[PDB]
Amino acid sequence: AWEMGVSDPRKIVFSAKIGLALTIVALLIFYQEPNPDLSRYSVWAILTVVVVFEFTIGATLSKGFNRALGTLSAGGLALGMAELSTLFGDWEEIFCTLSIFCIGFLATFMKLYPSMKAYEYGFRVFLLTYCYILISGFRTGQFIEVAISRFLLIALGAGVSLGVNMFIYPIWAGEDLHNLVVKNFMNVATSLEGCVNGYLRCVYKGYRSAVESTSQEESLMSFAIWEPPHGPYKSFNYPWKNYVKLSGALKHCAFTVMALHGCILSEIQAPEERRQVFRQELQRVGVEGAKLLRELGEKVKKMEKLGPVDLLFEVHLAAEELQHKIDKKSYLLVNSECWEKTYESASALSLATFASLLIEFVARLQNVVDAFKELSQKANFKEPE
Amino acid sequence: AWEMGVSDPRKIVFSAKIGLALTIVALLIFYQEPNPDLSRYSVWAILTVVVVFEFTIGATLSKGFNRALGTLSAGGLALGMAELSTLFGDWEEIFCTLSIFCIGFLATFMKLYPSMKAYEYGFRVFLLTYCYILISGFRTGQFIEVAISRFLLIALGAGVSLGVNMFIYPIWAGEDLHNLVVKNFMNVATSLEGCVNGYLRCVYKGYRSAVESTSQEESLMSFAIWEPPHGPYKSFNYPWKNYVKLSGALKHCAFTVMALHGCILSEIQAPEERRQVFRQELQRVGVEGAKLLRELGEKVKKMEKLGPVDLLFEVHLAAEELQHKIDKKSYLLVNSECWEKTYESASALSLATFASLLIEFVARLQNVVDAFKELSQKANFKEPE
Ligand SMILES: CCCCCCCCCCCCCCCCCCC(=O)O[C@H](COC(=O)CCCCCCCCCCCCCCCCC)COP(=O)(O)O[C@H]1[C@H](O)[C@@H](O)[C@@H](OP(=O)(O)O)[C@@H](O)[C@H]1O
Ligand SMILES: CCCCCCCCCCCCCCCC(=O)O
Ligand SMILES: CCCCCCCCCCCCCCCC(=O)O
Repeated sequence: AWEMGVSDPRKIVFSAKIGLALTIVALLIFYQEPNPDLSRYSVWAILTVVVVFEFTIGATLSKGFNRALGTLSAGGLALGMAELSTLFGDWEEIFCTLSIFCIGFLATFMKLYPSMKAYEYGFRVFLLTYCYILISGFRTGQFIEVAISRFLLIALGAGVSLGVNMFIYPIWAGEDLHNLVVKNFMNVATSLEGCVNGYLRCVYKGYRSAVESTSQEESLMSFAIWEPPHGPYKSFNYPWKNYVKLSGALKHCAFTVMALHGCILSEIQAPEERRQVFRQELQRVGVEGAKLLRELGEKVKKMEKLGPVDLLFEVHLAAEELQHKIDKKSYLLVNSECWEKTYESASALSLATFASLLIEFVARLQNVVDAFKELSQKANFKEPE
Repeated sequence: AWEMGVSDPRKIVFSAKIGLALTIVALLIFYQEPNPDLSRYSVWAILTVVVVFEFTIGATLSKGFNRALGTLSAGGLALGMAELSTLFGDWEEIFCTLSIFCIGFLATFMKLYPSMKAYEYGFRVFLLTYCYILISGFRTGQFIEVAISRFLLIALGAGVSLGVNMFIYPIWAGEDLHNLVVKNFMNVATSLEGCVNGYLRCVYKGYRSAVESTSQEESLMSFAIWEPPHGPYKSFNYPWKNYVKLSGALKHCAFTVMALHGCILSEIQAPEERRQVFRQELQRVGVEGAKLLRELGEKVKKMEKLGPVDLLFEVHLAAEELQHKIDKKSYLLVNSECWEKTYESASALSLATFASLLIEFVARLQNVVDAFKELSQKANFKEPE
């Protein structure tokens, strides 16, 4: 509560902004000219305020657009059907209930398509609007004024919500994707160091977050294309997709770290005295990889180009040293007596797996640098000092 | 559309059930005994059906409970504050709009906790009810008479929805958990066979679904605790948690299959002619593993206990034969000339990784059998024919 608000003060301004918009609309309702008609449906502007206030600008715009589409299409259909029903003078309510059944069937079937799972909020407003408009206009006609009057209040509430959200300490979604990339870049290096240290002893959140955030970064990329230029991101079509390409290149590397972590939890393990022979070569690779990943993260954070010096020299040298060391002592991994128990042989063979997975990670490192170079070319990154 | 319906005929009955409930409510609203007030709020009963109709019984029962909690607490608070406001006679609107501000702030702050992410639908009902009751009773008193009528309409709509859902071809969430476990059991075996065949060539959906459905198996289990006894599951407290334990035991095995699939996409790979030496031993393990997993899935499906014979004899024998074969021809994995380039050495060493991962999978198989035995003990499974 108090602790969570203290740690993140972004969540205490949003609640106050929502309260401020609600207070504004409440005052505008309470202090108004005594017009008898609207006081029976003036409660709609505050429900619109409650329903259309979202955390980010891009989400607000995109979901308001979808809700408006649904409302307007449902209203058009309801008006058309109500106009048509008059022909069947003897059976008007029968026709209305038969239209309600069919529309409810169709609207419920079309929302169960798996590819429309993220738009379930826009299929509810369609059915609500159709049913409300059809049932509320049956008596005494009055179909076309039970729509304009209740749509103008919705417009007013949406305008108030948009103004308050957009003109007072706004939160953007592109700066959230920009920060998420940097966080993943640091988590992966922490995980790698932890795994190597744990194996060499006499880790999970990092690669888990680096391998389980594809949908978060895609929702964030779908919210960031609605927002206008601001701050450092001065351009009409900012390439938000190259960030996702870099994230995928990094996740491909994180898979190997996940396999290395799985190596520790294995039922079959190698003796300690055999592990201790390769300590320094195994540790140097992890040190160099962590340094490279942190350097790439810092360069991404400040929007800077790569320098002239090669970044993969040291880790490649360490990997070649590791290969030479493995070649020199390969007689500890296999047994030559049987050349032409089983648990001991499996334990002896289980160390080559760890070494080969480390070498595979080092080999995979280069796609990330290629993707970073492409992204820094697409967006105008500053020349390094 | 039509293809989706023909593939899955369960989605054509849900859509007709919703339509039928809507039609019933519409008929009751269109053929009602003339009433002065009730006729102006009849529409409140046809939107409840839209809002509370869910795919499964338990979800409908868990979410209606929470929605009722939110609505009742909001109504109580609104009535209390309306009674309280009378003391400040000079400034009534100011007090009302200040309590609106405070309630909006607190309700927005309490829903941003990370542990209340799945209950966002109940924090909206609270604010909507509070604001509606406060704003609708300001003129002409009438605070305790605008609640009972609309809550009777809400109750009627919810009752119609519940009756239609529970008395016409219901869908249960425990038969969905029970089906999901069997599906994972078959997907994993298909993935394993595909991976082995692909590596020996001269796989993704299986382990992907077996490793990414933990939340589905927890949501279905939280829905299935509300449902009364029915069909084969005759008991007051059915052990739905042993299914989750078995699923986790299977996921621990699926991790190594994912690693084996990853070994195929590596940058460093071994020559084909050297792989071909171990073909039969590599294929026998996959065949036996697939057969065992399919046997376990079939026995889970029919709710039957394991027989007296040991199910892990053949796979253990195949693993031992593979280990002997590797021990006999170990000189193709290392190079002894250097005993005291790197690309070819890494390629040669990359095959021991595959063999060791296969042996680790065989080693991990036994916890799944332990979990199955425990589950078949906890629930009364039929003795084998
Ligand atoms: C012949 C014709 C030819 C064509 C010509 C053109 C003619 C077309 C004319 C078009 C005019 C049509 C306008 C018709 C007005 C009728 C609207 C009725 C309606 O919209 O229906 C009810 C109504 O309710 C009420 O009281 C009012 C509540 C307000 C609704 C606002 C919804 C959003 C509107 C669209 C988007 C706006 C923004 C657009 C951008 C604009 C920028 C300026 C909906 O309710 P709701 O959305 O608030 O839903 C609740 C639910 O009620 C809870 O219970 C919760 O439940 P839970 O999920 O459990 O938390 C949640 O679900 C929660 O969403
Ligand atoms: C806009 C006015 C109509 C609103 C209709 C949707 C209201 C959603 C609230 C659901 C409350 C469900 C309470 C269950 C009642 C019960 O049977 O005990
Ligand atoms: C937008 C409309 C939301 C639905 C709110 C309709 C009112 C239903 C809830 C009123 C229940 C009030 C009961 C309070 C009795 C008490 O606990 O003292």
